[PDB]
Amino acid sequence: MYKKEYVIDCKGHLLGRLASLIAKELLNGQRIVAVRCEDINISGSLYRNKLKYQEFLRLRTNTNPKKGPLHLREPSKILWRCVRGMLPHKTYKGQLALKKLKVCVGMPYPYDKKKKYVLPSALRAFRLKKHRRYCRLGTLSSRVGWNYDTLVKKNEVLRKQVSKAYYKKKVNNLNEKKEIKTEALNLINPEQRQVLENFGY
Amino acid sequence: MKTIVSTQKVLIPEGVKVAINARKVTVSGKYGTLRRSFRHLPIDIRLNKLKKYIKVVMWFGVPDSLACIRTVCTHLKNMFTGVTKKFLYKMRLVHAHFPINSNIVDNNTRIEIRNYLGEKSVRFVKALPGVVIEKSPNVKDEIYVSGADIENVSLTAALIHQSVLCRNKDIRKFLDGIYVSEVTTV
Amino acid sequence: LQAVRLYEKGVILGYKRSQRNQDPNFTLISIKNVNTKKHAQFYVGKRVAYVYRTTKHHDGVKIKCIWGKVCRTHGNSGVIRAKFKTHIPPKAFGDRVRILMYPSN
Amino acid sequence: IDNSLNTNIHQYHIVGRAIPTAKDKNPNVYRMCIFAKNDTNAKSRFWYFMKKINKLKKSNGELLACEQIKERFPLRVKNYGVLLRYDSRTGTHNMYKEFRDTTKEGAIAQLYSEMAGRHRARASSINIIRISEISSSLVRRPHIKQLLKRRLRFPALHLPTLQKEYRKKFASKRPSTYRM
Amino acid sequence: ELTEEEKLYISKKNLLFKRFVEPGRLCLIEYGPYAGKLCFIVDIVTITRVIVDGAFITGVPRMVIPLKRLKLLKERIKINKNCKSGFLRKTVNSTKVLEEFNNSKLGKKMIIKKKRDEATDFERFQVYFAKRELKKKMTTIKNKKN
RNA sequence: UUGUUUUCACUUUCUCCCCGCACUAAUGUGGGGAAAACUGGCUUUAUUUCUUCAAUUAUUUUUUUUGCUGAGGA
RNA sequence: UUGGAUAAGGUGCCUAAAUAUUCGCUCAUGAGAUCCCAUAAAAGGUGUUGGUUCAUAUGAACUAGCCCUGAAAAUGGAUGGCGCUAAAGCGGA
Ligand SMILES: [Mg+2]
Ligand SMILES: [Mg+2]
Ligand SMILES: [Mg+2]
Ligand SMILES: [Mg+2]
Ligand SMILES: [Mg+2]
Ligand SMILES: [Mg+2]
Ligand SMILES: [Mg+2]
Ligand SMILES: [Mg+2]
Repeated sequence: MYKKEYVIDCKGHLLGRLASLIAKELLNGQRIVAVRCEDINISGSLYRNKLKYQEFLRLRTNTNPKKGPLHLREPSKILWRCVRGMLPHKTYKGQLALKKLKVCVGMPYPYDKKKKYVLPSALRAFRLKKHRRYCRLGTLSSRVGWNYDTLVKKNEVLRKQVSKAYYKKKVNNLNEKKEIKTEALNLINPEQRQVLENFGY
Repeated sequence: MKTIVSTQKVLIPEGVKVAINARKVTVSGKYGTLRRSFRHLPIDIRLNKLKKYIKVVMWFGVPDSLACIRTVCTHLKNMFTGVTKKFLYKMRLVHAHFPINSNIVDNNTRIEIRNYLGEKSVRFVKALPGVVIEKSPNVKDEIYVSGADIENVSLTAALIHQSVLCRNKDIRKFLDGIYVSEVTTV
Repeated sequence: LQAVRLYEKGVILGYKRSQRNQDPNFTLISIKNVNTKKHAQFYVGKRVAYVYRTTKHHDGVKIKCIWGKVCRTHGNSGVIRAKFKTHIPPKAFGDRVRILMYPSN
Repeated sequence: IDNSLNTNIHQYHIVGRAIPTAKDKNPNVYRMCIFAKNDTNAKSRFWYFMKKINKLKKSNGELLACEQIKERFPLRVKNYGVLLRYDSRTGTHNMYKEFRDTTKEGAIAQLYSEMAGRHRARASSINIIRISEISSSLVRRPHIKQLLKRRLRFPALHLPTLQKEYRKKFASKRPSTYRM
Repeated sequence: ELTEEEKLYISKKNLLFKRFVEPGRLCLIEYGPYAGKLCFIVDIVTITRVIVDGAFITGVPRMVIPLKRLKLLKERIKINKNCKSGFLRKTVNSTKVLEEFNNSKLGKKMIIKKKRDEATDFERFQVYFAKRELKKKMTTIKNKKN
């Protein structure tokens, strides 16, 4: 929490545990950018979560539904609203904190070339026994009328190809640098070579 | 309670090629290739190529989990049977007053049904991938559905039987329909 | 290159409180690399500086400080309670402070 | 040495009798062995059982010894068989159970946890009869037979348990549960 | 007997689960007061409890430990039925296993980190000076290559 | 109702033999039978910085780093 | 008024303090979440976990923990909210 901005990819995290760890970072003061929100997991069967969303959809202001609960079915807005329900968003400071979060589906330009981190205390692999049931947020949002699941995958394929080429070039550069390093050790005063040898550099 | 180890052994026949990597299985043989995955249940299976006998082993387990070992073993045995001897399902179409008119099109898929209880309409089913439909060479009212995969052929045979279910009459008296009569191999 | 650091970084959290009560005599501070109670006790006597900016000049300059001290830990995770000469304004709860190292041992 | 792994159960040896009177001046002497948290609780249970089984109330008795029996081979592994009696919501029952441990009270601690977990039985409704050591050829339960084969081996399949300091909340590569 | 064919064949089946629990496993300790030390399994009590003993070489006594506080390592010593501390010390001394762990990928990094943590001010500056010297040779060989 | 007194079980080994001849989850295994005292246990020394000398209680003596306060004026 | 240390209750976020440790149980196509306190029964289950008897290692009977059926109302709604299943649920340490 001592950085200008952190970037988190949410592929493989459970919704509640991730949303709880983001809210305290926001309250303490930290910008957060969350990407790949369509790959978030929840800890029930897909049908059991579709029923819960159907319960959410049928509560509305009787006299005028323009007001009242607004049902947002993109995956990124779902996490946005789940975090909003863990902040004191009706004061001033708690509204300031809510504005320091940005959410995306996919991985647009500025962040496709930045470093992404993960939160191990929210990863499904470490938190859910292997004989339990779970669903994916993209499938659920499609089942309630989102309509953009396919295009995101189509774009992710291209992004991954470009990243693969970049990684190839990076590995070549690293090997070329390792050779230059190993040559230059022979051309230094011996005592500097011992002091580098002793401390494992 | 928990049990430390439990194992079962399944032999490989003579004319079969096998491969297992991450609980993903492929088998090959005279009549084609079959693919199947098992990445939803905790097992580490061991394949001995020089000998036969894939082996399935499970560490600490409970009665509800231990019941899935024999299931996997039987699925493996069935797909071994599939590639050396295709599965066969025989079906008899039985009528009382109106004879049933069958018709196979499209390279031995897509059976067509006419005159079921004399109704002037046409009913279709279309076989699952890998399954071929044909009528018997010996007897009048037999259809053969067959080939290489027990699940696909048995479910095609089931799709045919439920094609001609009888509506709101007494079904202990109106017995017309198409029924599975024998299960064997080719 | 220039302007050496010679201090450890920190963020000022709220006051010492419960649910629904305030007690603004002490303030809670978080230290950058400290996340156990045993390690937080290492800093238990150091001097704290909170430096901020204004818009007018006050004595020829546009910067002023409020001095404080590290008094104790706050329980199991490396947070501390600090006592300042004047109470910290609540419009500062995400800002920076300098955990100095002057009173050396 | 590690106070996060200790249980608070010890064993005691208590001896008692009644105050001698003009009608009775060589009264019987009684002994018991009790598992408790401290010696005061053990004396409490001793007088409870004296009153219930014999006609001895504390206020006209007298205590003679409290000794706290210790364990002779605290690092060898034994097999233990326990006899119980506990009250359910709709009756009173009695059972036999078996444990594996290195100390008798190390097994009594397990027994209390198992009886809370499996049956929701509180410590106040449980009476313990006859802890004893049993040989390995007279074991009756299937989950003890598992552990006494010729050559015991198995892989370790737990998730890691790290120190609080290296439990960094915001990581740079997603870890693995395999660990071979 | 078994021919060479079967023989190497036994030595070619890389099993999924290596590193079993048994008398002689190494088990760097990960949680608790004795965290960051080495030890040995000498007996197993239940599924979850294990008796552990690092001989008088390491600073751990013979004691009981929950199994979830351990990390099994590659090295195992073939020790006997119900060994005690005295014979275990002799066996670990004669087999020379501790210092062949120190040559692995993880022992080297543990030792190097400990070395770095004990450095003084002058030693830190010496490391900085050596790196600054090395950078010049880097950047002159580079400019020669292109 | 207690103190003696007898009977038979209790140890595993990377050793040997027979049967299944590779059958195991295992760089081994299932059934049957032997050997030894390496390992484990017990005696007599003469020893404690190779190593250990613990834990709880009773009774005593110190120690590192630091927060807050300075009433009175004989 | 200034310091210190608690009670009753709490320690995933709202919200100051444990995503603490160490044992068991539970999967719910209407789970559950503790004085007062804000409802549920008789009768059933070849769900799963322990236990007690009678019968050459298979049958039968019985018993009690969590879960399920019995279980229908009027504006849109309430374990306080989010949510939570390697619990942030229930019984202990
Ligand atoms: Mg307010
Ligand atoms: Mg209020
Ligand atoms: Mg001899
Ligand atoms: Mg006060
Ligand atoms: Mg609670
Ligand atoms: Mg908090
Ligand atoms: Mg029955
Ligand atoms: Mg709570």
